[PDB]
Amino acid sequence: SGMIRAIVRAGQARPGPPLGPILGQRGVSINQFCKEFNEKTKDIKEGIPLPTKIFVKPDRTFEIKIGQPTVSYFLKAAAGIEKGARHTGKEVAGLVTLKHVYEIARVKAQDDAFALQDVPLSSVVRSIIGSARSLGIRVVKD
Amino acid sequence: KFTRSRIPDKVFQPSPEDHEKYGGDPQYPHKLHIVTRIKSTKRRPYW
Amino acid sequence: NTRHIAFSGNKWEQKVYSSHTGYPGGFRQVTAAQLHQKDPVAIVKLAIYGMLPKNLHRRTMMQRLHLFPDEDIPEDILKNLVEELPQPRKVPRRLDEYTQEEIEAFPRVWSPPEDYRL
Amino acid sequence: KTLLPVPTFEDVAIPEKPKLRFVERVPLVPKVRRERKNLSDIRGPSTEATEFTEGRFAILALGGGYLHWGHFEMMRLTINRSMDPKNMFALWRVPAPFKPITRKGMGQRMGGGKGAIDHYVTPVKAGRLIVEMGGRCEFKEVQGFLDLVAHKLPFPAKAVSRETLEKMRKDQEERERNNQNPWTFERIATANMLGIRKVLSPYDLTHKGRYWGKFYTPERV
Amino acid sequence: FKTKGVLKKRCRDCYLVKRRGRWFIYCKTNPKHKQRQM
Amino acid sequence: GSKAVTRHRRVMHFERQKLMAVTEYIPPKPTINPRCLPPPPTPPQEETGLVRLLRREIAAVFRDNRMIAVCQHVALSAEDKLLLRHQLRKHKILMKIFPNQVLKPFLEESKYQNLLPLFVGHNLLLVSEEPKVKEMVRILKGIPFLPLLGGCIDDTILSRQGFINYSK
RNA sequence: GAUGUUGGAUCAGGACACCCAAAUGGUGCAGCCGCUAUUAAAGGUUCGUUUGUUCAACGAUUAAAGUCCUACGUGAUCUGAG
RNA sequence: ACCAUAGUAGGCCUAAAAGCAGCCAUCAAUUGAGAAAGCGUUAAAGCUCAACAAAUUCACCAACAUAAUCCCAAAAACUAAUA
Ligand SMILES: [Mg+2]
Ligand SMILES: [Mg+2]
Ligand SMILES: [Mg+2]
Ligand SMILES: [Mg+2]
Ligand SMILES: [Mg+2]
Ligand SMILES: [Mg+2]
Ligand SMILES: [Mg+2]
Ligand SMILES: [Mg+2]
Ligand SMILES: [Mg+2]
Ligand SMILES: [Mg+2]
Ligand SMILES: [Zn+2]
Repeated sequence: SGMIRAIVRAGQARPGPPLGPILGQRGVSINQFCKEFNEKTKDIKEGIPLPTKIFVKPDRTFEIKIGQPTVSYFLKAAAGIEKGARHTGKEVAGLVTLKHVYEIARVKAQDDAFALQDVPLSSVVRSIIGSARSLGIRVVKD
Repeated sequence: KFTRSRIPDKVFQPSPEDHEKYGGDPQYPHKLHIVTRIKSTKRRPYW
Repeated sequence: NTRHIAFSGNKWEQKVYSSHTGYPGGFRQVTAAQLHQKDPVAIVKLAIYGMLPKNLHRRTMMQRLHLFPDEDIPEDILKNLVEELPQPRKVPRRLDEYTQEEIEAFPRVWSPPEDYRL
Repeated sequence: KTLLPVPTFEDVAIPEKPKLRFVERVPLVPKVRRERKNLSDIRGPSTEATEFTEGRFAILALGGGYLHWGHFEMMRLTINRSMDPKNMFALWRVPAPFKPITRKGMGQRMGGGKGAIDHYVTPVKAGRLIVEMGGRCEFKEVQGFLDLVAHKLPFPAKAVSRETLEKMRKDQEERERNNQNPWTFERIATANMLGIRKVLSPYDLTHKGRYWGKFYTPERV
Repeated sequence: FKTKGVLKKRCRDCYLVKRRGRWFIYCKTNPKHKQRQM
Repeated sequence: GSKAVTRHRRVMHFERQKLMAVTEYIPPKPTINPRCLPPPPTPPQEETGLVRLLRREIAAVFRDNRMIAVCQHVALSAEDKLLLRHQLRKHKILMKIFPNQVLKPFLEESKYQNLLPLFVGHNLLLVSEEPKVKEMVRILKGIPFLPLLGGCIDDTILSRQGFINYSK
């Protein structure tokens, strides 16, 4: 009956918003998903909140595919900042190297969306670079 | 007001084809006019 | 043959004949179609009546006009007729009237495509 | 299908105070002495404010007319709220109203004097630009919401740009050189033929019969 | 219906038809968009 | 008497109305109308960057593809199409799409003519580099309504039964 | 060298910019009431208390107790409270 | 007509703010799809527009209720007119 995007933190999944308001509307059992989503996600101790796709079926049961963490967060950690710049491109938030984009790209290469795209590491790198440019995070290439 | 008006000179400068049209001779102007009165002097100014 | 009058344009629908009985609320207005339905003679009669000069002689010459809805005329009036007048309007033919000679003789203007269904 | 190069604005500069200014109901130095009403200042073609300055767009007046305060109110609120303040700016091509208009109370017999001052108005001649809108927008936007303010003015009015204006003017003289009938209003009125000058006004020589009273007819050659 | 001076389609689903020598706006999605030119 | 300027539009003295009706604009009248004249002169189009890019890329397309198959483009959900592209990735087989407008007149020049009737419909060009036919047919066997009309292999135009043969 | 002027009485002719009756569109129309819009002038459109009063208030009802014009209809038909 | 996946509910705010309350940015996958022009939702979810692909092309500058005795020549596409 519906498809639910949610970007959810590693060790944190709880029977309340956004999880309650979104999945609970479809009539989905929250606790099952808390314990299961955590079963997979608690095991990421590197502290990286992951966008995750929850398909809900007409009988109100559900399945979930866990994706790699958002690029915004990978750049937040790679540049070591707190939050993105208030004004992007007017103000620079943090710095990353030619290496950082390579890493963040090779990590996110396996996304449900990037899996079906053959395009090489250069293109995924350009993607990470755009997602950086919106965050106010500059690239430095040596 | 109403007035005696005027006619600006350009009116009276004939084009080349007006000779061909009214059958006037371009070289020599003609000596006498035959003037007939077609319309009334009523409803017209005194002058 | 009065009943078979033709009216040019849309006149059948929008020409009105008005009459008044003189009694308050005695004002009638009839559409040419309805008037022609009730009285087959009426239309040509009011046509002619309005075209004579307006003097008294109108009434008299109005008396010498004889109108018949179809072609049925008493032997009396048939027997005393002198002359046949020419039709003012030329009545156009329909499609079925044309001799096959004439239809075959007329050019087929455009070339129709075969794959088009007609 | 087919791509075509998109028109770009590299030279378009957005000035400060981009919105229309507020015009004052009464002049700051109020006229003390009631003036005769010249119909003549609404009459015929316009001289001032015929040409663009900074902007690409304008509202062109296709008749003469009297603009009073309530109109300014409309054009102002409307054109301000309708436009993108980043990409667009507007300008008054018309002064704030300087001409006193007089009334007498109701139930007044004729005579006794001239009445008292009720009003203030700006005279506007046919062929003048009321509002000038510059910006990096295409004429389609401005034309979209300008047509409202035009439609709401006293005189008939149009929404135009430089290209539009020049096109319609070149066409306007094309008609006068394409004219197939030997007789134009100019030729007759100037040659006083058929003593026509008896029915015509003295201003008729200049208007060439295209303007009549307050109204303007664009199709008159 | 409404008798109007100027018809204008209010949504994507208004179709504009000439009947009885008038212009009507008919709309199946919403009836309140019905108009009739005078 | 009415003032020189008024709003009620001001009826004109009759002699002036006649003056008006005489001086109206009369438009130039053609001997023969332009559209009913013969065809206009020729406004020929010219190659853009896109047209040169497509001619050159399509020219390279017949070079690199050893098996060029024409598979009718059929509407599948983004799911089916992406899964399809991933399987084609798994055998390394490629798929490419082109505009019919620029693909058509290129093949109407010299070599590849026999493909012309196949390109009037909706087409999808299956690019096969060092291919095996069995594997290309593997996928078109899974989904029934996604037909293969064949085309060019090593300069020879070949059809469905032919591919059934080259596979075996 | 006079076109006698308010309101009633009597008798009403007409308009439709419908108050009722008659067909219908839309609704923030479930139904009952409604609120709006379109088409329709053959017929209707009350009786009282106070004011000279038309207007207005108020009592009681009706399917409704229309808005107007006709020399603010109508005094060689009537009434003069004004 | 036909059709609609991608990082990514871009940052920032915010109860939430996911194109679509406002500020900033306008980037980068695909061959092709705006960090979005409509509606829509509490926010989502969902409908269409723009992009290919398939074709064919012809246009666009639209209009405006009524009065009081009873409508107000009759009619009319055409035998030739500087009458
Ligand atoms: Mg106006
Ligand atoms: Mg007398
Ligand atoms: Mg009556
Ligand atoms: Mg009515
Ligand atoms: Mg009645
Ligand atoms: Mg009276
Ligand atoms: Mg009386
Ligand atoms: Mg009397
Ligand atoms: Mg979504
Ligand atoms: Mg792109
Ligand atoms: Zn609609």
